[PDB]
Amino acid sequence: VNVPKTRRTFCKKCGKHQPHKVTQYKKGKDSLYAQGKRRYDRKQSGYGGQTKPIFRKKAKTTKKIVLRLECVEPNCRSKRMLAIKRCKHFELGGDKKRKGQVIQF
Amino acid sequence: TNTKGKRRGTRYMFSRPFRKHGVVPLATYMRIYKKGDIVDIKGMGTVQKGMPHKCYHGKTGRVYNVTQHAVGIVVNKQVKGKILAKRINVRIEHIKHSKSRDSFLKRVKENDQKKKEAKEKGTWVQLKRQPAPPREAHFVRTNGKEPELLEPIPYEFMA
Amino acid sequence: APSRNGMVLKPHFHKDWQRRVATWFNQPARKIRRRKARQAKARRIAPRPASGP
Amino acid sequence: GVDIRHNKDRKVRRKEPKSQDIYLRLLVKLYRFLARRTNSTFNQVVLKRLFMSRTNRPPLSLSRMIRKMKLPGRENKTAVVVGTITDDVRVQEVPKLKVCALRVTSRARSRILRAGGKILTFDQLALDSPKGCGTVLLSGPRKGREVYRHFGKAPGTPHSHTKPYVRSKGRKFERARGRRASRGYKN
RNA sequence: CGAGGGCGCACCACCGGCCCGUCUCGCCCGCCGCGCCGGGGAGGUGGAGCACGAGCGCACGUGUUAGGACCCGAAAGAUGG
RNA sequence: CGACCUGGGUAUAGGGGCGAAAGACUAAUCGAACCAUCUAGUAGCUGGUUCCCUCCGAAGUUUCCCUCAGGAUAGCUGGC
RNA sequence: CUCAACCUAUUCUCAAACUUUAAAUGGGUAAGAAGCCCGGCUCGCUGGCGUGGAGCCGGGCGUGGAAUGCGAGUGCCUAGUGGGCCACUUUUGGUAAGCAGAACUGGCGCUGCGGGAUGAACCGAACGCCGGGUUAAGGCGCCCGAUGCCGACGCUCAUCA
RNA sequence: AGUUUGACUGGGGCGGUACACCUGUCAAACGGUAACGCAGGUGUCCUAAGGCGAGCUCAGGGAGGACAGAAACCUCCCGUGGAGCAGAAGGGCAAAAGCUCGCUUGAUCUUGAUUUUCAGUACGAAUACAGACCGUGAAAGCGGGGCCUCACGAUCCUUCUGACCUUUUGGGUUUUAAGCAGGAGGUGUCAGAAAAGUUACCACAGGGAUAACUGGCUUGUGGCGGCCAAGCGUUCAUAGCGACGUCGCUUUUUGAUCCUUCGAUGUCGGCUCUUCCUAUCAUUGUGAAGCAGAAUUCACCAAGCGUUGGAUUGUUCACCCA
RNA sequence: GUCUACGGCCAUACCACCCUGAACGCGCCCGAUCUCGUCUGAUCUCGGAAGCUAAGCAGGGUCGGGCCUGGUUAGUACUUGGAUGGGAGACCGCCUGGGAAUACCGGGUGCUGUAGGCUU
Ligand SMILES: [Mg+2]
Ligand SMILES: [Mg+2]
Ligand SMILES: [Mg+2]
Ligand SMILES: [Mg+2]
Ligand SMILES: [Mg+2]
Ligand SMILES: [Mg+2]
Ligand SMILES: [Mg+2]
Ligand SMILES: [Mg+2]
Ligand SMILES: [Mg+2]
Ligand SMILES: [Mg+2]
Ligand SMILES: [Mg+2]
Ligand SMILES: [Mg+2]
Ligand SMILES: [Mg+2]
Ligand SMILES: [Mg+2]
Ligand SMILES: [Mg+2]
Ligand SMILES: [Mg+2]
Ligand SMILES: [Mg+2]
Ligand SMILES: [Mg+2]
Ligand SMILES: [Mg+2]
Ligand SMILES: [Mg+2]
Ligand SMILES: [Mg+2]
Ligand SMILES: [Mg+2]
Ligand SMILES: [Mg+2]
Ligand SMILES: [Mg+2]
Ligand SMILES: [Mg+2]
Ligand SMILES: [Mg+2]
Ligand SMILES: [Mg+2]
Ligand SMILES: [Mg+2]
Ligand SMILES: [Mg+2]
Ligand SMILES: [Mg+2]
Ligand SMILES: [Mg+2]
Ligand SMILES: [Mg+2]
Ligand SMILES: [Mg+2]
Ligand SMILES: [Mg+2]
Ligand SMILES: [Zn+2]
Repeated sequence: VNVPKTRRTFCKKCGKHQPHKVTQYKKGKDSLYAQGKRRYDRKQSGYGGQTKPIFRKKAKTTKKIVLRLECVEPNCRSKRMLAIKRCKHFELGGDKKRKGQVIQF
Repeated sequence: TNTKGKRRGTRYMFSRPFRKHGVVPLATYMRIYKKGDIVDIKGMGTVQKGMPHKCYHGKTGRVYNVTQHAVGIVVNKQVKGKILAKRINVRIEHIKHSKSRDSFLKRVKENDQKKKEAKEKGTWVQLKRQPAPPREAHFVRTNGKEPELLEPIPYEFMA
Repeated sequence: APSRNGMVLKPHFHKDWQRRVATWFNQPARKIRRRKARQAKARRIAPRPASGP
Repeated sequence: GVDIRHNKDRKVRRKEPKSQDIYLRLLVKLYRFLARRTNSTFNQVVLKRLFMSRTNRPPLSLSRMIRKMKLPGRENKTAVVVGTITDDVRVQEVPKLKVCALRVTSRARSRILRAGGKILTFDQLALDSPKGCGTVLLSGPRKGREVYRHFGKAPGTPHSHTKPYVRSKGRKFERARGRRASRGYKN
């Protein structure tokens, strides 16, 4: 799919439609001090081996793309997460498609 | 085994009649549906929005809610050993007024008028319907014409 | 196995509890013994208050 | 053979009290005779109530009795309850009441009597009104019990507001998955 | 005996009302702390709620469950000899 | 007449020993001895499950389950 | 001049995954008092309008508005079961099967009894302990109850009837 | 050293996925309805192929027009859709839902109700509303994704976003951490364990719910017959045969099934021995011939009597010698 | 008797060819300054009024096609329920009720609502 780098959509903070910059959300790095990570490290320390399941049975070949929208108002930099459907190839701000155009030889 | 698709087996059920495709006639949009009237859920296939499920095609219900384009219908559905009253939102293209209720209302109005008139005229009249009684005793004239003798025909091999 | 409506119960009987059961058949005897000891102590501290300081 | 079903032949109902209380059985004898030998339907209702169990004879509070006896046209009528009359400490003014009850709490009895009222047992009620004339037959709230909070549709079905059975109440006891949209679903 | 009429228990269906959470809208009020303070309203909606208590204790029955768990039954595993 | 047969004395002990090797032998037991204990181990599996009369009276189907010899669930049953 | 194609009007034969037409059996609803008809009030909804709709408050109407049968409503706790099989008819796979798989009703399982010599399911009929009477399905030479009727009309000879 | 090494399954394994879904049919004109039933499809694709408005008409054909021809473009006429609408199929659709333009981001922010599967649980998908903020159009309106039916995912953990929000334990400030609400990272065995073999050295609990041998149903296949008669038979259908077809029988073949047996019915062959069958090889008595005789062939009554000795091979079968 | 504007049902209204059309009307028609669109004032938009019913349109016609509605097909096909009916089967008959579709042969060829005109 292809989505433009900007869109005019509702901003919850302003309470109205505003322009938003659209980027692709990428998962942040693990904190190492989140409570689940702390519990996991305590559980793993010592003897006993692996104590939690390790998935290793992947079936999906795609992910749901998440668009990070940022309100372009300087007084309101409010962000949001928009999920679009699964797609193998995703492009941000690609070239628009044309109708009466010759296919390249 | 069978799929659970919402329109499985509706190939003829939601199809249009022969030479009755195209634009929906506008009297169907002009019908007035109030709360409490009885409607048959047909389910035409030209309009896909607000379409009833196939288990409600051919079922009759009572309107309980009216919106801009649809009505809410309380319609009985039988699920194994229980009948339970479902509430479904159906666009007005897929319903029409049931004429059984129209005929009954006509009969009630006739009965009330006849009772009010009969008390004034004095005598008594019959208001309940009755099942078709045994035929009365009557005479059959021959009109000087002998009844025609009927004889079974011989067998012949047609083709 | 759960059977219809009920309360999710968590009995703490997974730990060989039958070896550590404290019966109380010596409770009346203990009451008698403590009462007799109280009487003896009160006799021992003859004019001093029985309950203590 | 005949084509009938026999699974509803025996009607399930109290034909006598399950109680062995001899005073209750004596006044059951009394009201059995009254029901048989009078045409009053009050006696029949009272007898069938005497047969009933304790959960089918819920207590009647003083406040509820006063409220039902304050209704128009019930002045100088005998309030009859087949059960216990209970003091209600939420009321302050007790009017003059003529009352017939199977049991009366000691505080309720003292309040009624100091208000100038009168208390009768059911044998005294039979001697006073053998047909139940001039009575208001009251009943305590039959569904005012904790079990009726758990009765009904299961707690985990949509549009059910029935209490679940939990050993404890708190934020860790049956509040996460199936109770809020954040944890799976809510219904 | 009685056509009609009345007060209506419990319970049921429905409509209102109130309490806590959470949204939307909006104008007020309070003061030894004038605040990034406190209180209030209307309209939806979430609650195992209120709406003149029904519980507590004891006994009995049934059902489920943890325990040797209705009775008898492995191949095995562990500790110490 | 030999890598010969044999007595007694010694050494090696159980996941160990010993094996010119067959998983052989290790007190009639060996692809892990024997003894006691943990232990009445667990069993969705097999077998059994003790007096009388009266009344009512089924299911082998739905949905979910590493589910298919089992359960939960609805249905059908009885009692109050 | 001939043979093709093509067109036109006809002609033979078909369809579970074709169809103009289109049954039977079948599925829903209605057959009143919560109804019908009068007045009035409320609304922040709707709006040319005393509009529309809904709600509410009074009043009047009983020939109780098809047949037939039956007393209904409602709650709690709950065991067993969750291997099924058979028959008429419909029906899928298979050459077929006492095969495998569906639909409908009944049955066996859980069920004895009369008949089918015999037999889980077929036909009749379902059951407390008895006497009398009468039947069902089926029978009435003898086994073996009952034709030991002067039964009626025909057909048929089989050295595998 | 500890553990695991899925399920369904006309036994199991191998093979497939009938394991989560969608279309048509089965399906017996409401709905529902099975088999490792049939014909197929799915894990995507799309800033437009989403949303409005406007204007057009498609496939195909006919007749014409420089190069230009069976297909290049242009014009007229016919054209109920015989095209297209992303894909499987079905439904639907014509100043549409298709094609071309213009403007856009309703593919946005929220609370509930409902439908579908259904236990009337969830997920997914969907319908009708209500409250915001917007788009488009002159407007009526239409739009909170794709014309409809599929295109997907819990707890725990992580990550991001939001409230000058709550807590962070004697108080306060600040980091940090924990919460509340909404997205995402996934469990395809798709209501969601973290999982390789081998055992003939084997063990146990069981199973005739389930295979290998008998038996039973069946008879495709094997074997043995019949009917018709185009032909073969120097001629001549039928002495003897029998193509195309078609009707049977048999249970000495092999399949099919899984009813009995898994707290055991000893599983090949030979040897020994008895009996039975006839679909008769010989012998007795006959009939027919393309029966001159001899020999042979066909058929009938017929199972009384007989049907052998050996080489090779475990063989049953087979083949040869005699 | 008709038409125009907006329609309801959506062929008894459609399609092919022929004939007639008074009066209004509806059109064809004349032009591009403005409004507005085009390669093209052809369409669309706008300003008109010389001509014409040739066309659209209306009405009528056709042993017209279609469509609508009857008869026939036919109590046929199929079918609810029944039998210890028949038949080796395949299937068939009867009892009890219901009951079609072609071919073929007839008749018909728009009804109508609101508002406004013309028609002596
Ligand atoms: Mg849509
Ligand atoms: Mg002390
Ligand atoms: Mg019974
Ligand atoms: Mg309420
Ligand atoms: Mg219980
Ligand atoms: Mg035991
Ligand atoms: Mg272990
Ligand atoms: Mg070995
Ligand atoms: Mg043991
Ligand atoms: Mg699982
Ligand atoms: Mg078993
Ligand atoms: Mg079967
Ligand atoms: Mg059984
Ligand atoms: Mg039974
Ligand atoms: Mg029986
Ligand atoms: Mg018998
Ligand atoms: Mg027999
Ligand atoms: Mg008798
Ligand atoms: Mg006999
Ligand atoms: Mg005899
Ligand atoms: Mg014969
Ligand atoms: Mg059907
Ligand atoms: Mg159906
Ligand atoms: Mg358009
Ligand atoms: Mg909206
Ligand atoms: Mg699953
Ligand atoms: Mg078996
Ligand atoms: Mg053969
Ligand atoms: Mg010849
Ligand atoms: Mg043996
Ligand atoms: Mg033997
Ligand atoms: Mg012979
Ligand atoms: Mg014609
Ligand atoms: Mg018939
Ligand atoms: Zn903003």
